[PDB]
Amino acid sequence: QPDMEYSEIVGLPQEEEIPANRKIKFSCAPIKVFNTYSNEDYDRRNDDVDPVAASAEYELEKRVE
Amino acid sequence: PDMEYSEIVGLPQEEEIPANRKIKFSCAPIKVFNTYSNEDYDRRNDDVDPVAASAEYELEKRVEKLELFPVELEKDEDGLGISIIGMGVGADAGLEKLGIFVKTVTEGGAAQRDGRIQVNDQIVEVDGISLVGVTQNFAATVLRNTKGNVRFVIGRE
Amino acid sequence: LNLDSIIGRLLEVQGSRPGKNVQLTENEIRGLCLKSREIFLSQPILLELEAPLKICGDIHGQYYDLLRLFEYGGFPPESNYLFLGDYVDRGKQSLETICLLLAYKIKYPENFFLLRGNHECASINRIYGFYDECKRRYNIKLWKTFTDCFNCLPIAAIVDEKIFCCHGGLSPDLQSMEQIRRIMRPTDVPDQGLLCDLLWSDPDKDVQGWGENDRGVSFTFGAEVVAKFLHKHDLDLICRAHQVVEDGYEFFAKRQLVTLFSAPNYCGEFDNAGAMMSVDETLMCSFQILKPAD
Amino acid sequence: LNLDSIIGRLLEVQGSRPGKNVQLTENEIRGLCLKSREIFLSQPILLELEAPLKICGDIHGQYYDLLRLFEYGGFPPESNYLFLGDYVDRGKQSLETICLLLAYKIKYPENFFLLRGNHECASINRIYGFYDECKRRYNIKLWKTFTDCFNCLPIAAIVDEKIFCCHGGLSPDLQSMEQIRRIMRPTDVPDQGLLCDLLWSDPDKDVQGWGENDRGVSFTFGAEVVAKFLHKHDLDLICRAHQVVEDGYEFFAKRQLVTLFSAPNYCGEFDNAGAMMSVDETLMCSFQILKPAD
Ligand SMILES: [Mn+2]
Ligand SMILES: [Mn+2]
Ligand SMILES: [Mn+2]
Ligand SMILES: [Mn+2]
Repeated sequence: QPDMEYSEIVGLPQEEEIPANRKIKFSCAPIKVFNTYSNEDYDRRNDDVDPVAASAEYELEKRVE
Repeated sequence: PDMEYSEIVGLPQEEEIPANRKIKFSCAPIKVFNTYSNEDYDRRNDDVDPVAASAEYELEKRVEKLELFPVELEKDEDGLGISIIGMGVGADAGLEKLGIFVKTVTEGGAAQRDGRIQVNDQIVEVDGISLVGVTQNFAATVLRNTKGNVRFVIGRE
Repeated sequence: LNLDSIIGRLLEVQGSRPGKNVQLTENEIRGLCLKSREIFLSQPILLELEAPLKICGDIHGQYYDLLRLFEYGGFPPESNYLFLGDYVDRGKQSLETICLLLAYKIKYPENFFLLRGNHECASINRIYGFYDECKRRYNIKLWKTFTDCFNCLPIAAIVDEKIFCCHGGLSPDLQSMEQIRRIMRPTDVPDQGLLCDLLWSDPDKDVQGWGENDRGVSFTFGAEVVAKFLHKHDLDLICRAHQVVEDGYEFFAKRQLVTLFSAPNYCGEFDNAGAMMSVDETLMCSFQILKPAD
Repeated sequence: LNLDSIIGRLLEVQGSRPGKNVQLTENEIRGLCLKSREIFLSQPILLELEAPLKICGDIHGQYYDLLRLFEYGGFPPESNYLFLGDYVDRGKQSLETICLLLAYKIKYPENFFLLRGNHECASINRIYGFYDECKRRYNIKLWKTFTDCFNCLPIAAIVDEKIFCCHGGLSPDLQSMEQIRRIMRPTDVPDQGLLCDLLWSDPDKDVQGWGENDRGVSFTFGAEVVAKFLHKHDLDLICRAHQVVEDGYEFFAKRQLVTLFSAPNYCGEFDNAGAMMSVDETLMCSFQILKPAD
């Protein structure tokens, strides 16, 4: 069910002005793009996070300690 | 679900059914359903240890008669400034299931400076780990591994 | 409370390799203990039940064997159930076992019944595995929540005024059903006396009246004790559990007493079937057997 | 601590409908926190790592997206990993996410690395979801155990003396790498100063040197700050995370800084890909993208 068949897209362009003593390099090879879950297959929303209600609770825990 | 059953000889005919008995027993064949073989479902349990459980239990009962209080100590370069001993129940208490007690409180140390922990206090919990019915080495290893602001539950009569 | 979701997750392992755990949240388990306790307290300590009914003995945390029992007996609420205690200890899945049972008690409180066994007692389940399983899988505080719940379980049931059911058996001290009704809950099980005997005693063919019990607790009783008890109380049958029997059921004193045991190949140390007794509307009793495959 | 069993159960939901929970025991999770804290403290606070390595940004409790990263990047120990923080909060499965990551950290301590994000901080993960997950699914004492652990996470990494990695970014107070090395753990993250900035600052195209940060914490830094820092420390690249970027990676100050983000369609509110950067043994950097399907 993981989709191992990535598609390839155009890679990073060749840099015109590479810094003099740079050791690292950046690949110009095609970039692999793997498919992952759509929002329909994986609902990533979370309605449960309430930072305002949590802060009030927290303030009372700090006054207790 | 598996629903196939075999049948075996049912209950025999009763020769003397008590006079005013209301219930009846069927003579029809007994249905025999299958569950897992021991190969498929290992029903054994090797972790049941009633002698170890009993010594732990006795120590837990003692702890419940204590006044329990939280202490928080900031651990520094000089540790917590306590030393501990393990004590169990009775002459033949092992090394295995002990209560953990404060032997010394180091002068100038964290425990001393905090004021709350005293010699002979029981350490009941450290960072949410129970020290009731443990080895003195389990206890020493836990306390040595503690860092920063260390949470205790302490027991005293 | 989230009951139907809890039941779904408990039943999800049907078809899995036996031994696979269902790990509910601590808050979910606490919720089961709290609601079931309320229910036990709102019902009599001596239940008065009507047929049709299916009666099961010891399970001892053999969760996948419990699942088979419901599969062949019919899952609640298609059949009414009375269990005779000893849900926990010895087996490796006491938690799944007791949670499913409590879930069904909460869902179907008038059609599903649980009696207290000698292992539904802190001094016993501390030692024989249920505390260890709580400590390893949850915490000791959850074990104490279970104790509170167990301390409120009913002690006996009478089915259609004719079948007297309890975990262990009779007491030399039991003269009136009112002695059971007057026991206040929550209660611990004492080391001796009526409540102890009900959860601990055994029939014995070689004792005449009352004898000593090789368990070091309570007593054994003979066929004549059984005959007099039934006669006195205008009853037909004692149904109890508490002893491993080879075919899952075994009669005593002719057909006057029956022992039920519902944990097949008990703790992997015995070769025995489990059984349930069905009592229909007309009070016709039959046995259905659960036999491990070879 | 049964690591392989813990990892198995966390991995068993591969091929399940995303959103399905793995409920480990409280003790297994506490053991993950204690064991991993020991390892974190035995390793430097500023890690010195050698390629090959795959570097990942924020996950924020998007567990099935984490599984996809490993499935496409290679499960440890097949690939070496460095994560840049923000494992918890916002998502619904922060617990599974952090447990799997801690498990791998314990299992492969020299091939698997985790940095501290701004959400690995009690004052933050109190309010953005993680506390609520712990309280709901476990208890509050477990949450405090996580804090003990998070307080010992390393802060930054340098790969082959050339790639500087941290969650947030640079600090106007950062002059020597010794200022990072000397930080003692466990520590909380302060409201201001070097340690705050490393976990909280952001690059900004529009700022010259150091600017105000819209977050109300820390600062923004511009391209010139990046160039100056790289020249001072003889470095080639800053690798950071902390900001959602459309393609999962995004360069800044030409290619002197890269932002990595590894949580696709971030908390269902953005359409972004996730990405990782692989560095091979020759110090060749490439990007692999995880893009949500239509
Ligand atoms: Mn039993
Ligand atoms: Mn029993
Ligand atoms: Mn983030
Ligand atoms: Mn962040």
